[PDB]
Amino acid sequence: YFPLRIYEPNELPERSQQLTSGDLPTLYVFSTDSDARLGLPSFNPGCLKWQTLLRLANLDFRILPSTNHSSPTGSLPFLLPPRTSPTASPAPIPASGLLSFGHLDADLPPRAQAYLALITHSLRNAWLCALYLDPTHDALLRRLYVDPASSSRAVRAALLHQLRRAAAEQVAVYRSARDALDALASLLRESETAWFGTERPGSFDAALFSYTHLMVEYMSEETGRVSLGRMVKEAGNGELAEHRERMLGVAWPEWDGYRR
Amino acid sequence: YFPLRIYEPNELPERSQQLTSGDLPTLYVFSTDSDARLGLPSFNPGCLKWQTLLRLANLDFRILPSTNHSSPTGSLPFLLPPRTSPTASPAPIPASGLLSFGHLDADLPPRAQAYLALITHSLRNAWLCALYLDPTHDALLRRLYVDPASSSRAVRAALLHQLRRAAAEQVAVYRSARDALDALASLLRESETAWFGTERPGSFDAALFSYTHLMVEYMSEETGRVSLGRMVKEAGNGELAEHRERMLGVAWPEWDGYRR
Amino acid sequence: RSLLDQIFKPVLEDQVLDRVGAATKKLARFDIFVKEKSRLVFSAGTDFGNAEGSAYTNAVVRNIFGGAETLTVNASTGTRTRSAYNATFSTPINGNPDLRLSVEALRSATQKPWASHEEHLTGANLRLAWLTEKGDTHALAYSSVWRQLTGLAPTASPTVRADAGDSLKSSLTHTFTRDRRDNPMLPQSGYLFRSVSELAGWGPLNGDVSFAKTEVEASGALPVKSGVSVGGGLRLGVLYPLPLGYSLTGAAQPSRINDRFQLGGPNDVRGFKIGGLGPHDGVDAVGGDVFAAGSVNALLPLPRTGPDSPLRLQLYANAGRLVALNSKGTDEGLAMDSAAVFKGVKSAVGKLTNGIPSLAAGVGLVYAHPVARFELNFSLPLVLRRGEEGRKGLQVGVGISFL
Amino acid sequence: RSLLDQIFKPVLEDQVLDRVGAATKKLARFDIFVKEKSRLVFSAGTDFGNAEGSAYTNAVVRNIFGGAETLTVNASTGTRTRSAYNATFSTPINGNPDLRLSVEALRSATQKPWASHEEHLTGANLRLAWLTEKGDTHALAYSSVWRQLTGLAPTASPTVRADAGDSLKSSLTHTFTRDRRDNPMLPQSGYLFRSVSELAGWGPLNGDVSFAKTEVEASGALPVKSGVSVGGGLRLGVLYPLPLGYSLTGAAQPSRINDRFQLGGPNDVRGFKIGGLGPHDGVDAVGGDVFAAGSVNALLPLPRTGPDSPLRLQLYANAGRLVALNSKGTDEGLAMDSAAVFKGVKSAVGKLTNGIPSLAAGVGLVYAHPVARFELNFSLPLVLRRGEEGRKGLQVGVGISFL
Repeated sequence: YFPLRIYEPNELPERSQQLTSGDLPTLYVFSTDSDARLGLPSFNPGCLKWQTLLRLANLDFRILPSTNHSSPTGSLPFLLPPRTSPTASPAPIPASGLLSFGHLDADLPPRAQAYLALITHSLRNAWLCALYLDPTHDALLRRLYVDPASSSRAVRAALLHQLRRAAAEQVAVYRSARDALDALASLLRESETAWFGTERPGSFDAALFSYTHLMVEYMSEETGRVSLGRMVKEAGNGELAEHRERMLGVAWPEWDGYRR
Repeated sequence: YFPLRIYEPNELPERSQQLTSGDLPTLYVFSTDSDARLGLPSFNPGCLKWQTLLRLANLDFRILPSTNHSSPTGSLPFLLPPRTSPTASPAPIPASGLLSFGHLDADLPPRAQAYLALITHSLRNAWLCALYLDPTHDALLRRLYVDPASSSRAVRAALLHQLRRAAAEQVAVYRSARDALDALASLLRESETAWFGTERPGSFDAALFSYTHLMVEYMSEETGRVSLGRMVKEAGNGELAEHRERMLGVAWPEWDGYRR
Repeated sequence: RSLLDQIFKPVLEDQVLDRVGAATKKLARFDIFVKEKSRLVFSAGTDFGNAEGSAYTNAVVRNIFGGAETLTVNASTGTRTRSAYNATFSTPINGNPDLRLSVEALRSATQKPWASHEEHLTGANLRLAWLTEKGDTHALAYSSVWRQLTGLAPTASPTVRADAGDSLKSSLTHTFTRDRRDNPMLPQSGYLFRSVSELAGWGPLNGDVSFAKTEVEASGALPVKSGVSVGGGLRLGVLYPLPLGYSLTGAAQPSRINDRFQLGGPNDVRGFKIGGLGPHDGVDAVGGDVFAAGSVNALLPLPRTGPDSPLRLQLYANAGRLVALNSKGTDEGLAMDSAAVFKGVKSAVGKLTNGIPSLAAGVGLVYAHPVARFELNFSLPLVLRRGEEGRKGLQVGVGISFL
Repeated sequence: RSLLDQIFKPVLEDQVLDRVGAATKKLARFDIFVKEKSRLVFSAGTDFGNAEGSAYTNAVVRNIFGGAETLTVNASTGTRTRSAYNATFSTPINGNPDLRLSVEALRSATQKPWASHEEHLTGANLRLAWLTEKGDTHALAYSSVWRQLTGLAPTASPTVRADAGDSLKSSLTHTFTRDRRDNPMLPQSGYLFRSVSELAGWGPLNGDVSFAKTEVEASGALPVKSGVSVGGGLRLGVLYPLPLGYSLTGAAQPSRINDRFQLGGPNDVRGFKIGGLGPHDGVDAVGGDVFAAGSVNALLPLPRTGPDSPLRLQLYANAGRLVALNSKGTDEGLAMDSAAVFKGVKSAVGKLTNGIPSLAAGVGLVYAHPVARFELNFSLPLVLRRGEEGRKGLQVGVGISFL
């Protein structure tokens, strides 16, 4: 009742002035700032899925790397709407509501419901072991999840461990991934519609591209136990290889740089 | 300022009406109520000393048994002056001020100062061991210090123990008492004044009567290690025996009942 | 399982009927809560480092076989001997959580400033906390204690210097309660009643002391929702000595200072020192045998605010008269035959009738917290018997039982 | 023995002269007190019995070799990870109790409601608490910490959702004090001065963040024994970013929300929410870089009573202006060269000069306890910049530092 004057709210600091103002919705993903400027796909599959989904929906946005603590839930890939009032912002959108913000999330025959459990529950594991557990790939995990975290060797050993432990319990398995990529290769050789039954790729093709792509880019290192980079291109007659290239001509029809 | 009326203070209860009103000063000692009516000597020497002193000073009073918690200091034998106002009483007198309340407490030659350390420090011990430690005298200690305490065999075992422990640490020794009573017997055979140098018995004769008497009454049980009841009457030519009888003709010249 | 089966079957054996609420109350009575209540607790506030270790401790065990409970406390301070036995135990009896039982072996040093001494209890007891269905509670007890007095540090009295020994006091109480009160701390429209009648030493109940203490109570309230809430209060009490062996006539040793009523303080009769209104001996407050009490109250509600948060006003006018038992009759150390002691109390109750007893008066500010009751009164004692130590300032009162 | 011999000999080597009082003060400074101070202490408030053990702990060790001391705390609650490292250490250095030293390895969860997140410190530091003879204190530090933000539970902001990573911040402070104050809690006629200037990441001091925070202070008092005791107060502050490697020109990454000043609350500027007067983002209080402060005070003494017990009145008129550092200049993610950031603060200080900053006003009731200072004020914020969350009711203030 008493406060006498009102004096033009006080001009948020330089960090938030530069980062989170924007004009378009700024999706948060796991990425390196080198790719942020170019909108290139993420390196974590659980987020590249949603990113490929959105960019299929022809919605434009800007990717912006974050750190998985900054999220309304535990999981990262949440979208933020633009800034409408320079001192007050809208609410976040978790991963569950991006495709709310048709044919993408549609009911499929139970067969198509079945194979998706293969990818979510078997291919996901072979990824963790080949990345977070196999010591030969202690190099690539470093350049992705700890190297841009804090940059102080006293700290990096803490996060690098916190990941490997909290990821080991969540999962030998290499064989279960071997035949799985021969299964899907058969599911593709019987569709004849350039996708898994539908003319426009839906939520299943994007869920598979989430793994067929990363394992090609970051796991094709030839040095037994042939790395998953070759299994993806050798399963069947290479129908998983060509699928991505036919997929990576719709989501990002203007970018080159795949194939290692 | 406000309290309107004043109404005749409220008539102290029956216990204190019967016990602690009195007319004469009521000295507190260790005793049994059977002797309280007759003013007979106490059974604890550390109090019989002061009692014999006072009754030598020709001061009249009434003995009254107590329990050694009721005392301004730890030690019991304190005297209480009479009641002058039925609701307010004077202050107690500890053991240090009774003979303040001439020849009794007078400076003696250092020789007489020497032997008194014998009695206070050697005869005192032989008393404790022969009473509080020797199991043959577990009967007499019972009838004195625990039997009139609470009269419940669940309790008596507690006090009886609390005494023996707190008395054992304060002190074999039987020999040191043997020759000591031959020492004093010589100190008496050289005085020729019926006392230890003085015509009227002073603080030394009363300090010795404190032990020469009790050990005769309560320790003359014949069943080696002849009890102290015989040592007192056999030391020298019995000059400690006759001394008490010559002493017990001044303090209580009208009572019979000594000699067991 | 049977613990709950025996109470489920009477419900299962029978428009619609709602008999399950009583079952829910039965379940809640067990103090075992349908999710959980807890498991054991603990603490050791263990100081150290000097002549004092101070050796704190605590423990709770909220279950052993299904419904039995325990406890423990300790302070082996190194200055006080110990409080090392304050352990309890609890168990329902053959079916219901009402007919509780218990065992405790207490040991403490109940310091008493008003009578300048201390007490050293080392006893053990045994309860039976039957709660009748209508709200009426009951109980029993059998508490053989030790009850030593050893704190006579300053000039105390030539009275509290006659009671320094020991005792047993194998009592057997019988509590009671008829609680219709609407709020346990703030009596607005409820009711109350009590009785604590114990028989200390007689016949089979052995020991040294011997009496039969009979304390009664009452209360009231009547709001004439204006929380006017007129008050009330009343108490009584009698300490009748008794012989020691299986009889009613014969010897009778009069009361001690351990077994006598003390009537005063911020919790019983506002407007007096923590111990007042007694057969005082100089500065020290010796209790009396027979006594009564009283009160009237107002408990005004804060006007122009309504029956809001518990805080209210208070306008009391207490009373009190704690006589002692003299004999002054048939004038043997301490041995009054049944004929004499009877004609003592019969006359030591006449002093209760005659005379305007005492009358405190004042105002206060009640704060009826859920677990306690804060008062912060201000009183002015009108009538007095000489040497009762009235008080006039701020009368800070805290506790659970008031008048 | 030599510990005291080295200070006895300068006294022994010399009507009468009284040079021993300084020796007594030296002895008292050791915190080792001539009878004793103490030996070790302890506690374990160890709960148990559920998904939480709560694992309290404590410890003190008031001597090891003669003057060295330690400490320890812990709460392994089972819900929070732990606070299991809060251990310290102390020791004089080569002769005197002034030039103290220390080591600590803290770990805590400094919860922040005003900015809806939390912090997880896991650092260790190293002090040097030189106390000059005249009363002027000094210090240093080197505190490599970890400083994680993970509490973004509710809708916080799109600002506090850009600062959720980690940091090192290998700082090096330098405290100060010139305390001439007559009563540490109640400034009546004394004085004050401070400085907390730290250099966070630069050259040898490595890590990720890089700045040089420079907080100043002042105070006053002047009773014109009428305890009129006119008041005073003033503060400042600057957060200047810096490059990362052994230079002064080049890259400079701007401030985070972990290193910025927050100006408000019952302890700094009365009359505002615990965090106010900032570059606010909706509901969440983001701190600003440059700021200033102020105050005036009255501290009236209770009239017709005199300079009695510490309690006094209080009539304050605060101020405050916490701007943030914008650039709006030479328009590379976050990399401002030295030329730009300089012309930023140089202009981001002009916003401090212009405009009536803010002006609280009210009355209060000080209670200058020996160890603390209770306020219980009541204020009314006159001037405001939109969205600063003024407050008007009862302004409950407690602590040691006020204005």
